[PDB]
Amino acid sequence: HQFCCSAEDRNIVQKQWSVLWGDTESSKVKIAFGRLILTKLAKEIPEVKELFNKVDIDNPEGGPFSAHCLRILNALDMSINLMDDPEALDSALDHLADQHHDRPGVKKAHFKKIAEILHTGLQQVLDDYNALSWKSCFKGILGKIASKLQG
Amino acid sequence: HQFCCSAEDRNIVQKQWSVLWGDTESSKVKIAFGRLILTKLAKEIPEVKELFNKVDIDNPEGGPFSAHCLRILNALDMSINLMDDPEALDSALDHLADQHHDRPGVKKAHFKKIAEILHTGLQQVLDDYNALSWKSCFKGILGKIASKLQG
Amino acid sequence: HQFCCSAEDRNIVQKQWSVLWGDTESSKVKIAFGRLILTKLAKEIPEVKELFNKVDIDNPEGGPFSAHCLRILNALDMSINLMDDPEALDSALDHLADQHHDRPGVKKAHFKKIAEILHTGLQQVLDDYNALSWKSCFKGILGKIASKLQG
Amino acid sequence: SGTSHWHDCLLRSDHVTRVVIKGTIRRNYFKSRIWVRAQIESDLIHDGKKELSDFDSKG
Amino acid sequence: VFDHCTKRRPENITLSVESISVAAFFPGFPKLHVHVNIHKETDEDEVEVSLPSDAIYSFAEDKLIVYPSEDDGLGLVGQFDGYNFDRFVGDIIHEASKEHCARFIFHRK
Amino acid sequence: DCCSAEDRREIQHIWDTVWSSSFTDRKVAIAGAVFKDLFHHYPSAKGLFERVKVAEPDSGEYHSHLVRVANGLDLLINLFQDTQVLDKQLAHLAEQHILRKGVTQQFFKGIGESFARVFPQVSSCFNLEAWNRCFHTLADRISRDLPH
Amino acid sequence: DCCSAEDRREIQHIWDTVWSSSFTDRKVAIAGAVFKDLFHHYPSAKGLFERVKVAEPDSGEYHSHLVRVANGLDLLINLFQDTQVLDKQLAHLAEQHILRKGVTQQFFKGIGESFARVFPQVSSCFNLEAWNRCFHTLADRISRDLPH
Amino acid sequence: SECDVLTRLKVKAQWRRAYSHGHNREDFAQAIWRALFAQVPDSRTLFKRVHGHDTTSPEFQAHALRVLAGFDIAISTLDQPDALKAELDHLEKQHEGRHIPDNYFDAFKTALLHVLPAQLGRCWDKDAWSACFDHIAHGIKG
Amino acid sequence: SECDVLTRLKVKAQWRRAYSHGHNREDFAQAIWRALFAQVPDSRTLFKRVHGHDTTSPEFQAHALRVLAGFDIAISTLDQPDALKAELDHLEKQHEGRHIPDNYFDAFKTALLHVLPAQLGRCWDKDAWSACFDHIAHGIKG
Amino acid sequence: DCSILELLKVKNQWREAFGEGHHRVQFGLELWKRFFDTHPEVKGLFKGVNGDNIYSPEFAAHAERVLSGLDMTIGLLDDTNAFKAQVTHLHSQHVERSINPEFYEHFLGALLHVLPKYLGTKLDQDAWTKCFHTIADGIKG
Amino acid sequence: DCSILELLKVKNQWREAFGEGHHRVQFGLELWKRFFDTHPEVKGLFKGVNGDNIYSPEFAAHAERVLSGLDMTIGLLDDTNAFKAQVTHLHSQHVERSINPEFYEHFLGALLHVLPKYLGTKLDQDAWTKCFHTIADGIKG
Ligand code: HEM
Ligand code: HEM
Ligand code: HEM
Ligand code: HEM
Ligand code: HEM
Ligand code: HEM
Ligand code: HEM
Ligand code: HEM
Ligand code: HEM
Ligand SMILES: *[C@@H]1O[C@H](CO)[C@@H](O)[C@H](O)[C@H]1NC(C)=O
Ligand SMILES: [C-]#N
Ligand SMILES: [C-]#N
Ligand SMILES: [C-]#N
Ligand SMILES: [C-]#N
Ligand SMILES: [C-]#N
Ligand SMILES: [C-]#N
Ligand SMILES: [C-]#N
Ligand SMILES: [C-]#N
Ligand SMILES: [C-]#N
Ligand SMILES: [Zn+2]
Repeated sequence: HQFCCSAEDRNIVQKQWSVLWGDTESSKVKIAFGRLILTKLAKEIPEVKELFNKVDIDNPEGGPFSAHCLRILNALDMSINLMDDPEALDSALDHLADQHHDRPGVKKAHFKKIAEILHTGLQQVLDDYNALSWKSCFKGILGKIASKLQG
Repeated sequence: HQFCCSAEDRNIVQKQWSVLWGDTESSKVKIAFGRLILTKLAKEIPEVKELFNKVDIDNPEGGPFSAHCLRILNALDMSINLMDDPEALDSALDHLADQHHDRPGVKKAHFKKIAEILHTGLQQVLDDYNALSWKSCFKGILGKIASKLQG
Repeated sequence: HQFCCSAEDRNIVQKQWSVLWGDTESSKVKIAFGRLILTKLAKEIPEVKELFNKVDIDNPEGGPFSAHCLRILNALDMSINLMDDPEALDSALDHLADQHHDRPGVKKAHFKKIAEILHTGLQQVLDDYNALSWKSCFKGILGKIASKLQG
Repeated sequence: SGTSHWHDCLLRSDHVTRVVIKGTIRRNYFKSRIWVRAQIESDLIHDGKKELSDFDSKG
Repeated sequence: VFDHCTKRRPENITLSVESISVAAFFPGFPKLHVHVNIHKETDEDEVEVSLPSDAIYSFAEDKLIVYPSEDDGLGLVGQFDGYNFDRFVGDIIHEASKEHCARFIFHRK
Repeated sequence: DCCSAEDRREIQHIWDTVWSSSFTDRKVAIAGAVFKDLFHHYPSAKGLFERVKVAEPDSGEYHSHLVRVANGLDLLINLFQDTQVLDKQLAHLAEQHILRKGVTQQFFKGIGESFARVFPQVSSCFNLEAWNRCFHTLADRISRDLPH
Repeated sequence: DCCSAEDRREIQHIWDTVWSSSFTDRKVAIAGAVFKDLFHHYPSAKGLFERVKVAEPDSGEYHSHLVRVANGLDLLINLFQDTQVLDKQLAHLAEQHILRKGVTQQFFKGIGESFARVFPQVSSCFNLEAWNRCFHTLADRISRDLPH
Repeated sequence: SECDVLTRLKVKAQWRRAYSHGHNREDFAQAIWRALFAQVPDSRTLFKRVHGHDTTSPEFQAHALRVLAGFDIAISTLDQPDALKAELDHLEKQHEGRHIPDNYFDAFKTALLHVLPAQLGRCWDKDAWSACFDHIAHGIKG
Repeated sequence: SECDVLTRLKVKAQWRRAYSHGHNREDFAQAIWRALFAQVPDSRTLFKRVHGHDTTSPEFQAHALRVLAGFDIAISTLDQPDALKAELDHLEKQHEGRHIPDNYFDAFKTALLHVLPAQLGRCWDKDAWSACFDHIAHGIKG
Repeated sequence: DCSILELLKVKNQWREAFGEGHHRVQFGLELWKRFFDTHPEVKGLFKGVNGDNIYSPEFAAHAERVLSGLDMTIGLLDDTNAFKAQVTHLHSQHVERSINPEFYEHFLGALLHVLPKYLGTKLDQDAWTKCFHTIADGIKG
Repeated sequence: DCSILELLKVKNQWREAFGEGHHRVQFGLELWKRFFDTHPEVKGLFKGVNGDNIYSPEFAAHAERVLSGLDMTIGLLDDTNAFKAQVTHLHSQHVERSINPEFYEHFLGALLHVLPKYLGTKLDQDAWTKCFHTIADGIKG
C-alpha cells in the first residue's frame, strides 16, 4: 500500500541502486559488497558464522562463498527491480522467506542487524542515497524475508 | 534432420545390418550377440549387473535371459528398420526411453559404454561397416533412448 | 577508390579547410598563404625561383605575384571542394597537370617539397588538422598534378 | 528497388540498389520476429561500363 | 514423386519464369531467369523461400537446366516429353556425383 | 553438420577434377598454392619445412614434398568408404606428424581454411560445405595428440 | 589500403567492448592471450619480458605489465582524432621500446598478427580489416628505428 | 566451437548487454518461457507449484526471474571456474529429483537462443552461446 | 577476375572437358563460327580464301579446326608461360597484316563463351574464361 | 586504509571523469592548468614536455600518459599484487627526478579541485584522498 | 635407361591398374598375396603391419600407402629433380630396416605377375622392369 514504500519511494530506490552496476565486471562488485556485508554480519553477531559453513565462509575469497555472495546480491537486485510489481515482488520475497526458514539458526535479529549494515554501506557506496525511501522499502522487504523464521 | 544420420547414412546402416540375419536360426545369433554385449557391459561397469537381476543375468545361457537378449536385439533391429520413417522411429525410441526410465539405476554412462561395445562388436561381425554412418545414427538413437534417464 | 583518401577523409579535409576563410578579406589570407608557401619553396629549392619570373616573384608584394598566389590558392580550394565528385576532380587536376607540363623546369621533386611545406603550414594555421586524411588525399592530388611532368 | 545516395564510407555516385527477399523462417515457438534471408544487388556504373555488385545477406 | 536430398523436403515446388534472354547469334540455347518457390510448414516453424536461379533451355534435348542457387550441389532438370510442353519431369541431381536424388512432376499452372 | 555419406561421395566424385593425373604438375601447383595461403596466414609454420627446402620452392625436394601431401590427401579421400582402413591410415599420418615438433592443431585449422580457399578456384561445382564438414573429421583425427 | 577516418572511428567505437572497465581483469585476460599467441609464434621474444616475470605469469609484475600494454593501446586509439598528440605519444612509446635491446620490427608484425587473431574471439562485429589497416600505421611508427 | 577463455569473455559481454538493465528483464524472462512452453507444452506440469499454467501470474514472474538470476550467476562466473563450479553444483542440487529429460533442456536452449538475438538485435554469436549454454546445462544435469 | 595460376588451371581443365574428344570437335568449331559470323557478318570477307561464305565447306572445316588447334596450344600452355608466349607470338605473326578490329575479337569471345557452356552444360566459369581469353587475344593482337 | 567501499567509490567517480572521451582531455588539461596555477614551483620538473605550454602537443601527450597511469592504478586498487607491482613501476618512473614528496599532496589538491566539475555526483573527498595517498605512498621512496 | 616412351607406357598402364578405385584395392591385396606366397621369407619385415594377415585393416592401410608411393614415383618419372628427391625420401623410409636388396627384384616379380589381371592391354614387361629398377635403385643405398 501507499505511504510506506510508495511508488516514488520505489522509483528513487531503483534509480539510486542502478548507479553501482555501470561496467562489465559488475560480478566483481557484487561479490565484494556481499562479502563485506556478510563478514560484517558474522563479526557483529558471531553465532551467525556457523550458519554459512556449507558455503565455506571461512574462505570468503573462495569459490563457493563468492558464488553465494552473488546469490544474495542477485536476490537483492531482483527484489529491488521487482518493486514495480508488488504481487510478483511479494511472491519472490515469499520464496526467500521459505528458503531462510529451511535454515534453522537464522533469526529475525540477524535481519535487523543486516538491515543496519546494509544501510550503512549503501550510504558510502551510493553518492545519491535517500535514506527515508530506502529504509521505508527495505523495512518491508527484509520484513517479508524474515517473516517465516522460527526465531 | 540432414547431415547427422542422413538418408544415405540410414541406407548404409540398414544394408550393412541386414548381412547378419541370413539364415533360419537368426534367433540363435541375436541371443548370442545380445548376451555378448550385455555381459561385456556388466564386466566393464559392474554396478550394472544388478539391474538385470529380474531377467536372470547370472544364468546368461538360461531361458529368461535369452528371451531378454531377443528383446533388446529386436528393439535394435526395429529401430534400425524404422530409420526410413523418422517420426515413427522417434515414437518407438521414445517408448524405449520410457521403459528405461522405469528402471532406476540405469544411467547415461551405461549407454555411452554400450555404444562403445556395440560399435566394437559390429566392426568384427560385419564385413562391411561404415563407422561414420553407424556412429552418426546410433549417437541419435542411443541418445534418444537414454534421454529420459535420471542419471 | 576507398581507403586512400576515402569519403570521410575528404569530409574531414573539406571541413577543416573551411575554417580558414571566415571573413570578407579571404583574398588577403589566400595571398599571404600562397606567398608564404611559394617563397618558402623558392628558398628550399633555389632553382625554382627562376620558374616564376613571368609572375614577378622577385616582388612578392607586387600585383602580378599576388594575383598568381590567388591563382594557386583558388586551384587548391577548387580541388578540395571537388573531392565529393571524383570524376570532376580528376578532370580539373588533369587540366592542372597539363598546365604544369607546359612549364619546363617544373619537376616532381618540387611537388614533393611543396607537399611538405603545405602540410607544415596547415598544421599551424588550422586548429583542427587530421594529418592522416590530409596527407592521404594530397598525395593523390599533388600526385595527379605532377603526373605529366617530364622531370 | 531504390536509389542509394552515399555520403560516407564509400565514394559512389547515386545508384540503384535492390533488396531481394529470398526466404523467411518463422518459428511457431517464437513468432515475435521473422528471420529473413535476402540478396542485396547494386548497379554500379564504375568504370565507363556497368557492373553488378551483389551479396548474400541475412537478418 | 520421391525426394531424399532437398533441404525442405517439400510437397510441391513452384517454378516461376521471370525473364528470358535469347542471344540473336545463339538462339538454340535461350537463357532464363527463374525463381524456385517453396513453402514448407512443419511443427517447429513455417518456412517460405523464393530462390532466384539461372537456367538454360536446350531445344536439342527438349530440356530445362536450372543451376543451383544455394550451397548444395542440387540442380533441377526438367525433361519435356517432346510433344506435351504443359508437363515435364523435374529431376534433382547432384552437380557432381550425377546422382539422381529427387523427382517432381511439374504441370503448367 | 557432420560428414554425411553424401558429402563423402560428393568429395570422392569431384576429386578427379582437382589435380589427379599421371603427371604431378597440377598437384604441385595446387598444393603449392595451399601452402602459400597457409604461410601467408600462419607464417610461423613456414619454419617447419626447411627440411624440405621451402626457401627454394622450385627445388625437387619441395616439389616432391607437395606431391607427398597431395597423394596423402588422395589416400585419405579414397578411403572414405573403408572406415577401418581410413582409421589406420589416419593414425599413421598422425604419428608421422607427431614426430615433427612445432606442428599444432591451430596450424591444421589454418590449412583447412587455406584448402577451402584454394579448391574452389581450381574447379567449379566444388562442394565447399561438404569439404569443410569432412576435412574437420580428417584433421581432428590427424591433429589430436598434438599441442593445441 | 590506408587507415581511413572511417576505420579509426570504427575502431574507436568497437573498442569499449574489448576490455575497457574500472577493473583490469579483461585487460589481463585478453592481453595475456595476445602474448600467449605472440610467444607461440615467435618464442625468441619471450626472453625479453622477464623483468616483468614473463616466466611466472601470475605475478603481480606480469599482470601490471599486461595492463600497461592494454592501457598503452587504449591511449593510442583514443588519440586517433588528435594526430599531433598521437605523433608525440607514438614517438614516446617508440623510444621506450628502443631502450629495450632485442626488440625488432619482425616482433611487431608478429604482435599485429596475434592481436588480429585474438580480438575477433572476444567481441563480435569487430572490424578486422580496419584493425589491420590501422595497426600497420601505429606499429610502423613505433617500430621504425628498431631492427628488422 | 567450445567454451574458450575468450569465447567465454564474449558470451559474458553479450549477456551483460542483454540482461543488465532491469527494464524489460521480466519480459525477457517471460519471452524465454513462452518459447520453451511452446516447444514442449508437456513440461508445464513440472511448474504447477509456481503457476506454469499462466506465465503472466506474479508467482511465475517471480520464478522466471529467479531462473534468470541463477543463469546470471553462472554466466558471470564463466571466468571464475571455482565459483562457476560452485553455482553449477548448487543448481544441480536444486534440479535433482525432478524428472527433466534432455528434451526440455534443448527446449530451454532453443528458447534462449531465439530470444537473445531478438533482445540484442545486433552483434551476437550463436555458436559461443551454444557452447557455453551446453557447459552450464551439463553442469546442471550432472 | 584475372588470369591467376589457379584460374588458368581451371580454364585448362574445362577446356580439356570441352575439346579433348575429337567427336563433335568440328561441330564445336563450326558452332563457334556460326555465332561469330552471326554477330559480325561483315567479317566473312576476311575468310574468302578459306570459303567463309559456306562454313560447311571442307575448306572452312579445315580452317576452323586449324583455329581450334592453335587455341588449344594456347590454353594448354597457360601454365607454361615461355611456351605460351611463343605460341602467342606465332599467332600474332599469322594475324598481323590482316585488318582485324577489336570488334571482331569481341565477337569471337562472345561466340566462344556461348558455345562453351552449351558444350560442357555443367560446371563452368565464364569469368575465368573471360580473363584467360582476354589474355590470349591480347597476345594475338599485340 | 583504502578499503573496499572507498576504492569502489573512487573507481565509480573515476569512471565518470575519465570514462567519457569527450571530456577526458578537458579534464586532464584543467587538472594541469590548476596545478601549475597554484604551484608554479612545480613547472620546472616538466621542461621535457613543455610544461610552460599545456596547450602544446608534447604536454597534451604527457597529461594523457598521466591520466592513463592513474587509470591503471585506480583499476588495480583491488588486486594487491599487481597493484604493488604497478606502483613500484610508477616509482621507477619518478625516483630519477628530484621530486619534492609534498608535491604529491599538491597534485591531489588540484585533482580534488578539478574533479567535481566532471562528476555528476558529489565528490567523496575521503575516499579520494585515502586512495590517492595509498598510491602516492608507493610512488614515493 | 627408362626413356620417354618407357615411362609414358608405364604411366598409362599404371593408370589402368591404379586409376580405377573399384579394383585398386584388389590390385594391392593380390600383389601382396602373391609376394608373400612366393617369398614368405619377406613376411618378417612386416610385423609392424600384420603382414601375416593381409586381410586386416593394418595391412590394408599399408598396401594403400605402398601403392600411393609407387604412384608418386611413377608420376615423377619425368621430373628428374623431384624424382630424385622422392626416391631419396623413399630411401629414408626403407634404409632403417635391414632389407635384402634382392627383395626388390622379387617385389617387381609379384608386381609383374599381378599386373596383367588389371590391364586391358598387354603388359610392357621391358618398360616396367626398366622403370621399376630406376626406382628401386634409388630406394636402395
Ligand atoms: C540482506 C537480505 C537477505 C537476502 C536478500 C538473502 C538472500 C539469500 C539467498 C538468495 C540465498 C540462497 C538460497 C539458495 O539459493 O539456496 C540465501 C541463503 C542463506 N541465507 Fe540469506 N538473505 C538475506 C539475509 C540473511 C540473514 C540476515 C541471514 C541470517 C544469518 C541469512 C542466512 C542465510 C543462510 C544461513 C543461507 C544458506 C545458504 C546455503 O547454505 O546454501 N540470510 N540467502
Ligand atoms: C543398446 C540400446 C538398448 C536397447 C535397444 C535396449 C532395449 C531394451 C528393451 C527392449 C528392454 C525390454 C523392456 C520391456 O519390454 O519391458 C530393455 C530392458 C532393460 N534395459 Fe535395455 N536397451 C538398451 C541399452 C540399455 C543399457 C545401456 C542399459 C544399462 C544397464 C539398459 C538397462 C535395461 C534394464 C535394467 C532393463 C530391464 C529388463 C527387465 O528387468 O525386464 N538397457 N532394454
Ligand atoms: C600546391 C599544388 C599546386 C597547385 C594547386 C598549382 C596551381 C597552379 C595554377 C592554377 C597555376 C596558373 C596556371 C594558369 O592559370 O595558366 C600555376 C602556375 C604555375 N605553377 Fe603551379 N601549382 C602547384 C604546385 C606547383 C609546384 C610544386 C611547382 C614547381 C615550382 C609549380 C610550378 C608552376 C609554374 C612554373 C607556373 C607558371 C606561372 C605562370 O606563368 O603564371 N606549381 N600553378
Ligand atoms: C591437410 C592434412 C595434412 C596432410 C594430409 C598432410 C600430409 C603429410 C604427408 C604425406 C607428409 C609426409 C610424411 C612422410 O613422408 O613420412 C607430411 C609431413 C609433414 N607435415 Fe603434413 N599434412 C597435413 C597437414 C599439416 C599441417 C597443418 C602441418 C603444420 C605446418 C603439417 C606439418 C608437417 C611437417 C612439418 C612434415 C615434415 C615434412 C618433412 O620434414 O619432410 N602438416 N604431411
Ligand atoms: C602493439 C604495440 C605495442 C604497444 C602499444 C606496447 C606497449 C608497451 C608499454 C606501454 C610498455 C611499458 C614501457 C614503460 O612503461 O616503461 C612496453 C614495454 C616493453 N615492450 Fe611493448 N608494446 C607494443 C609492442 C611490443 C612488441 C611487438 C614487442 C616485441 C616483443 C615489445 C617489447 C617490449 C619490451 C621488451 C618492454 C619492456 C617491459 C619492461 O621491461 O617492463 N612491445 N610496451
Ligand atoms: C540451464 C538453464 C536452467 C537454469 C539456469 C535453471 C535454474 C533454476 C533455478 C534458479 C531454480 C530456482 C530453484 C530455487 O530457487 O530453489 C530452478 C527451479 C526449477 N527448475 Fe530450473 N533451470 C534451468 C533449466 C530447467 C529445465 C530445462 C527444466 C525442465 C523444464 C527445469 C525445471 C525446474 C523446475 C521444475 C524448478 C522448480 C519449480 C518450483 O519451484 O516449483 N529447469 N531452476
Ligand atoms: C584467340 C582467337 C583466335 C585464334 C586462336 C586464331 C588463330 C588462327 C589460326 C591458327 C589461323 C591459321 C593460320 C595459318 O595456319 O595459316 C588463323 C588465321 C586467320 N584468322 Fe585467326 N584466330 C583468332 C581470332 C581471329 C579473329 C577475331 C579474326 C577476325 C575475324 C581472325 C581472322 C583470321 C583470318 C582472316 C585468318 C586467315 C584466313 C586464311 O587462312 O586465309 N582470327 N587464326
Ligand atoms: C599518483 C599521481 C601521479 C601519477 C599517477 C603519475 C604518473 C606518471 C606517468 C604515467 C608518467 C609517464 C612516465 C614516463 O613515460 O616517463 C609520469 C611522468 C612524470 N611525472 Fe608523474 N605521476 C604522479 C604524480 C607526479 C608528481 C606529484 C610529480 C611532481 C610534479 C610528477 C612528476 C613527473 C615528471 C617530471 C614526469 C616526466 C616528465 C617527462 O617525461 O618529460 N608526477 N608520471
Ligand atoms: C619400388 C617398390 C617399393 C615402394 C614404392 C615402396 C614404398 C613404401 C612406402 C610408401 C612405405 C610406407 C612408408 C611409411 O612408413 O610411411 C613402405 C614401407 C615399407 N616397405 Fe616398401 N616399397 C617398395 C619395395 C619394398 C621392398 C622390396 C621391401 C622388402 C620386402 C619393402 C619393405 C618395406 C617395409 C618392411 C616397410 C615398413 C613396414 C611398416 O610400415 O611397418 N618395400 N614402402
Ligand atoms: C502445395 O501443397 C500443399 C499441401 O501439401 C497445398 O495445401 C497447397 O495448396 C499446394 N499448392 C499447389 C499449387 O499444389
Ligand atoms: C544470506 N545468505
Ligand atoms: C537392455 N537390455
Ligand atoms: C604554382 N603556381
Ligand atoms: C604437410 N606437409
Ligand atoms: C609490450 N609490452
Ligand atoms: C528452471 N526453473
Ligand atoms: C581465326 N581464323
Ligand atoms: C605526472 N605527471
Ligand atoms: C613396401 N611395402
Ligand atoms: Zn529474380
